[PDB]
Amino acid sequence: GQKINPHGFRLGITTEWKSRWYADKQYKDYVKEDVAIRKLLATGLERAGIADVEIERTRDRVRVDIHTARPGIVIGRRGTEADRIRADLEKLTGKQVQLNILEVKNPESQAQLVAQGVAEQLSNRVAFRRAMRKAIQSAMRQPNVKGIRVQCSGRLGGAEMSRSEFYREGRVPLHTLRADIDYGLYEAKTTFGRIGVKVWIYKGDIVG
Amino acid sequence: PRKGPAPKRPLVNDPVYGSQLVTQLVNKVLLEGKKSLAERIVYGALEQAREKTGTDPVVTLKRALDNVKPALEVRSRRVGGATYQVPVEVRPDRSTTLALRWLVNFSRQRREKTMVERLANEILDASNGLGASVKRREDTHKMAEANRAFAHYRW
RNA sequence: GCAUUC
RNA sequence: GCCCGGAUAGCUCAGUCGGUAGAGCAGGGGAUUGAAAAUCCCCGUGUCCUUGGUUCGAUUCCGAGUCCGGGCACCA
RNA sequence: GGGAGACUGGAAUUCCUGGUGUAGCGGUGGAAUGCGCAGAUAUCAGGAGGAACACCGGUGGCGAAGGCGGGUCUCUGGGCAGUAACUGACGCUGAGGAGCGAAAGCGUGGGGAGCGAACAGGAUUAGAUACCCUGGUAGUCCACGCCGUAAACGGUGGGUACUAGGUGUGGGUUUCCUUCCUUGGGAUCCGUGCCGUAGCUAACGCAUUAAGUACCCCGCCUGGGGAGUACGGCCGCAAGGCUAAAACUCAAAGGAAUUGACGGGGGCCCGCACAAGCGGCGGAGCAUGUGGAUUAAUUCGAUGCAACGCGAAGAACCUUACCUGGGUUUGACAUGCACAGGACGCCGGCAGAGAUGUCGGUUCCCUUGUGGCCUGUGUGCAGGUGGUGCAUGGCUGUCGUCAGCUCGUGUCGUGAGAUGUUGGGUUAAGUCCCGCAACGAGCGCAACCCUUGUCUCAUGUUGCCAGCACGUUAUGGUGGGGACUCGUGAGAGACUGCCGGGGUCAACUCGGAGGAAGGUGGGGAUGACGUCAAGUCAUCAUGCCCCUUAUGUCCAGGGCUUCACACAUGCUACAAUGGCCGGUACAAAGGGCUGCGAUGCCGUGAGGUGGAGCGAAUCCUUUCAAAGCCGGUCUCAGUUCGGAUCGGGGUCUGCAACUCGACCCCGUGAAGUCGGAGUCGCUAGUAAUCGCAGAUCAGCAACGCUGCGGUGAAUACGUUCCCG
RNA sequence: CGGCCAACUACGUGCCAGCAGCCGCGGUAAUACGUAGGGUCCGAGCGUUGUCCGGAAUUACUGGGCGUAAAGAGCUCGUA
Ligand SMILES: [Mg+2]
Ligand SMILES: [Mg+2]
Ligand SMILES: [Mg+2]
Ligand SMILES: [Mg+2]
Ligand SMILES: [Mg+2]
Ligand SMILES: [Mg+2]
Ligand SMILES: [Mg+2]
Ligand SMILES: [Mg+2]
Ligand SMILES: [Mg+2]
Ligand SMILES: [Mg+2]
Ligand SMILES: [Mg+2]
Ligand SMILES: [Mg+2]
Ligand SMILES: [Mg+2]
Ligand SMILES: [Mg+2]
Ligand SMILES: [Mg+2]
Ligand SMILES: [Mg+2]
Ligand SMILES: [Mg+2]
Ligand SMILES: [Mg+2]
Ligand SMILES: [Mg+2]
Ligand SMILES: [Mg+2]
Ligand SMILES: [Mg+2]
Ligand SMILES: [Mg+2]
Ligand SMILES: [Mg+2]
Ligand SMILES: [Mg+2]
Ligand SMILES: [Mg+2]
Ligand SMILES: [Mg+2]
Ligand SMILES: [Mg+2]
Ligand SMILES: [Mg+2]
Ligand SMILES: [Mg+2]
Ligand SMILES: [Mg+2]
Ligand SMILES: [Mg+2]
Ligand SMILES: [Mg+2]
Ligand SMILES: [Mg+2]
Ligand SMILES: [Mg+2]
Ligand SMILES: [Mg+2]
Ligand SMILES: [Mg+2]
Ligand SMILES: [Mg+2]
Ligand SMILES: [Mg+2]
Ligand SMILES: [Mg+2]
Ligand SMILES: [Mg+2]
Ligand SMILES: [Mg+2]
Ligand SMILES: [Mg+2]
Ligand SMILES: [Mg+2]
Ligand SMILES: [Mg+2]
Ligand SMILES: [Mg+2]
Ligand SMILES: [Mg+2]
Ligand SMILES: [Mg+2]
Ligand SMILES: [Mg+2]
Ligand SMILES: [Mg+2]
Ligand SMILES: [Mg+2]
Ligand SMILES: [Mg+2]
Ligand SMILES: [Mg+2]
Ligand SMILES: [Mg+2]
Repeated sequence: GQKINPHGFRLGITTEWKSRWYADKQYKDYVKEDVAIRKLLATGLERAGIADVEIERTRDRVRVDIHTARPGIVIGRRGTEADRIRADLEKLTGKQVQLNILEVKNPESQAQLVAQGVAEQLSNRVAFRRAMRKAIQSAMRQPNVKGIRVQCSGRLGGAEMSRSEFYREGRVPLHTLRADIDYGLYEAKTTFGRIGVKVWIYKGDIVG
Repeated sequence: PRKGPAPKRPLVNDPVYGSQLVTQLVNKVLLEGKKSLAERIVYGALEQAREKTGTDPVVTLKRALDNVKPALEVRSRRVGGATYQVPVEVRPDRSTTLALRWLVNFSRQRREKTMVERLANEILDASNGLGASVKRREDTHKMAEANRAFAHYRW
């Protein structure tokens, strides 16, 4: 357990909470609902490519912002998917929700989405070295990215002995608190088990 | 102390007697951080000394110190598997540390009911050169002189 | 000074 | 067969005065060691072969029995 | 110092004889055997005798090799240079063969001081047929024979020619510079060393003294073992030497070099590593976890450091995964498809330990399409704290918060690799500097973030109260006040920045000023590339395997709490630096809604009753502590220490305290007198000691864990020794 | 039908049964075991065993070596 989660390490300084509310008495109930919402969302738009979910609460208003690579599949042109999700949302939550389905500017700068892309290639029996190098090159071309690291571990290539390989390009200063490190993790599903993909994308320094 | 000697903490001056020897004595009597208790133990013992000898207590404490301070000491060194007691000179500060430790430790082993009595009587005996702390000094020197041959190690 | 083995 | 000496702790041996059962090794529990061994520290273990007799009392003093070491069983 | 013979010299060891003179000597890491006290050792003189030749004396000379060193004399072998007088290819090598051939050994005869196989004792050790000590015989020496082996090595057969140089040294010749000083310098011939080209080599290395370029002759090799053994033979007094197989067996055995690791290798540095200290543990009682043994079950996991008050931040039921028994099956819980519904679901009665069963009351919306729901009956399927952490993800420990771990492009090497990353200096640091076939970069280091220490500015409720008013029988209590605190926002401040001396006019270092703080100020957070097939399939997730009338699932009771023992972490003690009674002072942090709960009243007390006030800087947790300070009493006693155990009587929580809760009161009054070998923590607000709060939680096995403040030490010369 | 060496997957047993010229494959996920499907090379033949040459410059005349890998006789003299 050698590496502190990059997001949590910077949570007070360089990154921000993925949910905004205040409650004293309702805190436990709010968390329970959040758990339910995020499990309902993480297992719905899997092939849509979700990076972030932000949940805002106040009175009964439940604002859910879903960041996605392409919103096309997250909203049918008839609103079909928005209506289906809002239906299950309000049902579960008990109150009224406003899905603000957004979209990500630079998909290939987004560590969670880069992790999903590597994972899906491994799910489609792509040589893991290929997927690693592809993600590295795509990310480094984009203007903010000053460095990237990608790590895949598990039964790589279907072998019986676990391997943990990593490729790195540029700077990835994990120990620097002011360094803006974007972290993503995704679990690729394969005939021989699960292989974990971690991505660290350094995008520069924040002073506040 | 692989990188060299560390600094010695400054000792204050006793408010009642104005010897730093006295506050050093209370820091040897001190148990469990109960400094106020150790303080009155030492003050009481000096008052018992003052009434029994008539003379100034700090003066007799210093006299008892000078009769129990070791000048020469033994340090053990393994040499060729045989273990040799090596005579080594005692630096002045260590001499007084040893003397005070010996005084307080034998006072704790004394027979009188309370520590004020035991400490005062040990101080008085050591002023005369009679006490267990004096015998310890003499035994320390006896072992040094018996090992004078091994001084050539000079470690 | 002494210090065998896996 | 005759004459001696034996027979005591799991093993090899002291003890004897009629008021004892003690040593070394082994064994058991700690300690040392990554772990064994060696080493160090605390412990337990006896119809004193059996047998009757003397005695207030027998490992010990007598007789007998079983087993075992020694020296003998010779002359025509 | 080439060999042989003869004679001879001095130092030293040993012994002997005689003085002088005592009680020790001798030996080792430390001792003991041993020699002495019957006169040793030591010291002086004289005598005997044997062996080896200090200084000179060297990586120097001579010899075919083995080898050769005191001096002298006698006999004798080889080499080198100069001169070309002489012979005229007479040369080279050499199967067999012959001779020489270290040391040990053997035969006969001498000699035998010292040394010394074997052999004795002593010591060391588990043993010690050894290393170490005391003795000690063959032998070592001589004469004459024999033997014929050595890492007999340059691990390199002999002869000849050729192929850059530089530099020592031994033996000769000669030219110049000239004093003619002469290690002046050159040339030349013959030895012997070192270093280096070309060339060679697998590399290491060799390199005109070849392992280079070539020619002549000889010896020898043909995978490792078996085996330089057997058999035969020859030689030998013997030991044994020489010549020299096969069967069988292995898929290798080897050479050199590389990166690591390791060393009872070296150098240089670190860390409560030791040392210096202070307090513990191992002994006692109890709490807690574990091994072991029990058991119907004592669920499962962890199990050197890095398991063992660990998963458990909360086992009476529940939890719960286990045992016994009673139930139950599309199931306690999902979702898709067939087939019937009109209800499901509630609320009560009785039977049952409960699960559950049964019986009475209650009971649906659009619109005919259905919908939500289930009567339910099926079928896919659910559900497994079933297996494999050695198939896995994720999460974590660990070495070690150690300073290290690597890459790109050059360059060197046949190559693995190397360099960078070494060296000198410096740092807490691969920290930085100076060099430097390296030039740069990345992850680590450091900093950025939090907290604590100082000040400034902003701001006054629920916090503060100096200066003014009004109240207390009590208090900022109250009018009010920004002045001090404090709370929380923004900011300043520490940079080796400044001064003096060290230094490569370098890093960095030692000291001083100023300042709250000084030299990464103190402490958190932060764990590089990897390692241990470390831990976890029982948080979760997951490949594969297994169960599906059970290994799923509901319930009552029991178990996880057993106890002849053992280990581990703690707590309370053994007391007077204390126990008990009375009085009295000074904290921080935190918690509170079917919760924290004040006054008053009732209980000896746990607590009861009742409920003020607070979602809280407000009220409650007393106006919040204990140690502390003052006074009195006990008086060294198994006690007025200790508080285990056990008897009786109670309180509270909970459906319920038998197994198996905490607390209170009365009685009881165990072991225990500072703990064997051994072993642990700590370098300053630290250790030691004292209370307080929180999470989990109805209650608690809490002495645990996480945190908070109070009181506050001793010692660190130092790196010889142990561990990393 | 592992690599040489042309031709790969599933199921069945899991250090067993077995395979194999050499290195080596079988330890409840085997392209190496057995079977099946598919494939490859040959074809009235295809494999195996035995035997000789080759690869083997591994007895080297062509065409090798002897400092440290196996290998310079301990050193000379001298006969053919
Ligand atoms: Mg053995
Ligand atoms: Mg006869
Ligand atoms: Mg001779
Ligand atoms: Mg004499
Ligand atoms: Mg003499
Ligand atoms: Mg010849
Ligand atoms: Mg020959
Ligand atoms: Mg000889
Ligand atoms: Mg003989
Ligand atoms: Mg002889
Ligand atoms: Mg003889
Ligand atoms: Mg000897
Ligand atoms: Mg001969
Ligand atoms: Mg030979
Ligand atoms: Mg030689
Ligand atoms: Mg040879
Ligand atoms: Mg030659
Ligand atoms: Mg020469
Ligand atoms: Mg050379
Ligand atoms: Mg060669
Ligand atoms: Mg052989
Ligand atoms: Mg032979
Ligand atoms: Mg023979
Ligand atoms: Mg110590
Ligand atoms: Mg204990
Ligand atoms: Mg104890
Ligand atoms: Mg267990
Ligand atoms: Mg613990
Ligand atoms: Mg239970
Ligand atoms: Mg593992
Ligand atoms: Mg395990
Ligand atoms: Mg290197
Ligand atoms: Mg390195
Ligand atoms: Mg460098
Ligand atoms: Mg660095
Ligand atoms: Mg850091
Ligand atoms: Mg394991
Ligand atoms: Mg499972
Ligand atoms: Mg139950
Ligand atoms: Mg338990
Ligand atoms: Mg008491
Ligand atoms: Mg007692
Ligand atoms: Mg006592
Ligand atoms: Mg420290
Ligand atoms: Mg509680
Ligand atoms: Mg504290
Ligand atoms: Mg092929
Ligand atoms: Mg051939
Ligand atoms: Mg062949
Ligand atoms: Mg060859
Ligand atoms: Mg040759
Ligand atoms: Mg060889
Ligand atoms: Mg030779």
